[PDB]
Amino acid sequence: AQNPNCNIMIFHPTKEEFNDFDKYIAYMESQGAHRAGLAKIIPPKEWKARETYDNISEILIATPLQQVASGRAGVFTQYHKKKKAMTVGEYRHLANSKKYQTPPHQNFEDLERKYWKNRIYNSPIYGADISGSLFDENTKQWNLGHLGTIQDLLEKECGVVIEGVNTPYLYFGMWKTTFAWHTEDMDLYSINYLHLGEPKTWYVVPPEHGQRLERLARELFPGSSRGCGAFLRHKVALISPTVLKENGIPFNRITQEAGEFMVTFPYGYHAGFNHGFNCAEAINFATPRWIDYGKMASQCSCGEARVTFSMDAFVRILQPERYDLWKRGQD
Ligand SMILES: O=C(O)CNC(=O)C(=O)O
Ligand SMILES: [Mg+2]
Ligand code: NI
Ligand SMILES: [Zn+2]
Repeated sequence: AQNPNCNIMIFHPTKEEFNDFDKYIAYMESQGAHRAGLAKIIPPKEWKARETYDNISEILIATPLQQVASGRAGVFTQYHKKKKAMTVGEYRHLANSKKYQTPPHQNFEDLERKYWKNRIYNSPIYGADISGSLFDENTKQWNLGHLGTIQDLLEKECGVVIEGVNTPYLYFGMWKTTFAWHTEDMDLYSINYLHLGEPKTWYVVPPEHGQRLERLARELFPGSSRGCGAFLRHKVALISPTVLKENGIPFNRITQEAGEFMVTFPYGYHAGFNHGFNCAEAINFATPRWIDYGKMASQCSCGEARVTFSMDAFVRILQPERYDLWKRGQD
């Protein structure tokens, strides 16, 4: 068995190996990358996502979200408070202000300590889930707006044509902006490219151990757990690495820098934070190996999780017994 300790693997494809996306994901899996739940891909030195980032200030963040925490430093939830619209230029200025800027620090490890110690006492503002792309249309390799669609994958594997579309999303982050513990919708893969700015630290639980994290979460968030059998789908709960270690939950951590891709694998729980002003792009995707995960994915039917139009067909076709109850939660 490849990668039996479920360590996060880092890949350095050549320009020739960067041509065929599907083939390279399958190569990474042949080496056991999926066992970690997360992999890093450093693009060949010849590659670029676009020529420059000098002209992105007029992008609009229609609904910036202030991330307000409740709980204790290591075990907290966050809610999102909607703020007034601002441009990327305005947001970048805010991120760099004395109220929100990254503090002085020695290294990534010192910054991680400061995050976990102090996150709950501040409410950073995140520009999330903005439909769009920063890849140049002429970038032919690993362009997140030109991937094969999950609808076409389900049709190729299962023979059924379905409605829906699959497009990327932009994330503009600042110091302490936070992504809560989750897997993807329908336990899909995700791919994330850090276009510019400061790093993003990730934590991940190997897929084979995801139920251990779920059990701890039910213990640590007991009201939430009573309200919904799949409440991590709400994307609001944070658990620190110190707490995970104290409770014997297997996990790994890695920092992604600008110009690097991360891939999350089916049923790989992940969480993390941004180091300072940055812009990432991400999208879900599928492979043939995903289908069995899609069939078994938990669902939130309490009404909180509320998801895209395109998840309907995945539930309908892969989870027909669940469909009626899940759709009630959507309505
Ligand atoms: O970058 C973020 O805020 C969160 N991204 C992801 O969870 C992802 O790419 O799967
Ligand atoms: Mg612009
Ligand atoms: Ni994710
Ligand atoms: Zn729910």
